[PDB]
Amino acid sequence: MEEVVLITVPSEEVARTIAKALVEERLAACVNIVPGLTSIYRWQGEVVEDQELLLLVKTTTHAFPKLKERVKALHPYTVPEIVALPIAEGNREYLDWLRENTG
Amino acid sequence: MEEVVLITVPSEEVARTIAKALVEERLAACVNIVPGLTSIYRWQGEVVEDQELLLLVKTTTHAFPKLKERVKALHPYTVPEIVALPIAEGNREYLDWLRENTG
Amino acid sequence: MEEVVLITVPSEEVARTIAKALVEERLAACVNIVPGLTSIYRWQGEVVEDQELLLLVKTTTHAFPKLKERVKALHPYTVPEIVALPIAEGNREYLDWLRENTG
Ligand SMILES: [Cl-]
Ligand SMILES: [Cl-]
Ligand SMILES: [Cl-]
Ligand SMILES: [Cl-]
Ligand SMILES: [Cl-]
Ligand SMILES: [Cl-]
Ligand SMILES: [Cl-]
Ligand SMILES: [Cl-]
Ligand SMILES: [Cl-]
Ligand SMILES: [Cl-]
Ligand SMILES: [Cl-]
Ligand SMILES: [Cl-]
Ligand code: NA
Ligand code: NA
Ligand code: NA
Ligand code: NA
Ligand code: NA
Ligand code: NA
Repeated sequence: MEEVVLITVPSEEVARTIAKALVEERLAACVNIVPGLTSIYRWQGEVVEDQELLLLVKTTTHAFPKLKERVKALHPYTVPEIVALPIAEGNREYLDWLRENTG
Repeated sequence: MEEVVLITVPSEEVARTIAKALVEERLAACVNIVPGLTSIYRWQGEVVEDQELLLLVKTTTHAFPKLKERVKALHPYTVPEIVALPIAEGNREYLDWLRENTG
Repeated sequence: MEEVVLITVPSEEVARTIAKALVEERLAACVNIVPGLTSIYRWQGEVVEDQELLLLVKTTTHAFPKLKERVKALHPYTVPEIVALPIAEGNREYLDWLRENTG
C-alpha cells in the first residue's frame, strides 16, 4: 500500500514546486530531490537527451490518484513520468508516519 | 526475497559508517551512496527541508530485520527512513552473489 | 510487467554507451543516469569501494531477457548489477508510451 513514486522534472524550480505541493497537500509525507540527471529516451523514433532531476516520493496507493492529478497540473510537460514502486517492508514506525501524514 | 532498501542520512559520515557496517556485518552485499539530496517532508503539520544522502542497499528479506536493528542503532535520528523495494528479477549471477554474501 | 531496472557502471562513458544502446535497440524507452555514486560492497571477504554511476532503466519483463544480454556485452565487468523493481502503477499515458517504445 505504501509506495515510492519516481518523477523526473526539467529544473530545480519545478522539482521544488512539486515536492512542496505534494507534501503541503498531504499527498506525500516526504519527497527527496536528486539533482544532476542525464535522461536518454525515445521520441519519434529518435533517441533524445535531456537534463533532469529525480523526485523520490513516499506516498500511498490511496493518495496516488490525487498525486497524479496534481503532478500533471504542476508539471510543464504533457506526459510526465510518474511511476510507483511498491514498498514490501520497512521501518514500521517510519511507515506509520508515512501513512499518518498522507491523505 | 532479494530487496533494494532505501535509507536517507544527514551526512557523508553517517552514510559511510552505515554502508560499511551493513556490508562488513553481511547484512547487505552492496551499498550505493548517492550524495546531494534535498529532502522535503512533513513534521508537526509543517513542511520542513533537509540536506541528505541516499543509500541504496542490496539485501534480502531474511537480513532485513537485523538490518533495521543495526541501522536504528547507527542512525542519529529516532525514526530513520528504511524502506524495502522488492527485486522482481535481475542478473541471475548477480542475485546469487547477493544472497551468497548476505546473512 | 513494466519495470525500473537498476544498473551501476564505472564511468560516464559506459553509462552513456549502455543508455544509448538500450534505448536505440528499443529494449528500454527511457534511461536516467545519476552520477557521483560511492559503492561499498563485499569481494573475497573484503569490503571494497568504487566510484560509479547509476542507470535507472524504464523497460518491461518481455524486454528484460534481451536487456540483460546486451548489458552483459557492453558492461566491462563480468557480473554486472542488473536488478529489476516492479512498477505497481503510474501515469497511464506514460506507461503506455513505455510499452509502445519497448520491444
Ligand atoms: Cl540539476
Ligand atoms: Cl514517442
Ligand atoms: Cl548535458
Ligand atoms: Cl518527463
Ligand atoms: Cl551531500
Ligand atoms: Cl510528524
Ligand atoms: Cl540546501
Ligand atoms: Cl530520516
Ligand atoms: Cl560520476
Ligand atoms: Cl565475492
Ligand atoms: Cl572516491
Ligand atoms: Cl557492477
Ligand atoms: Na524524464
Ligand atoms: Na531540458
Ligand atoms: Na530522510
Ligand atoms: Na541536516
Ligand atoms: Na556497482
Ligand atoms: Na572504478
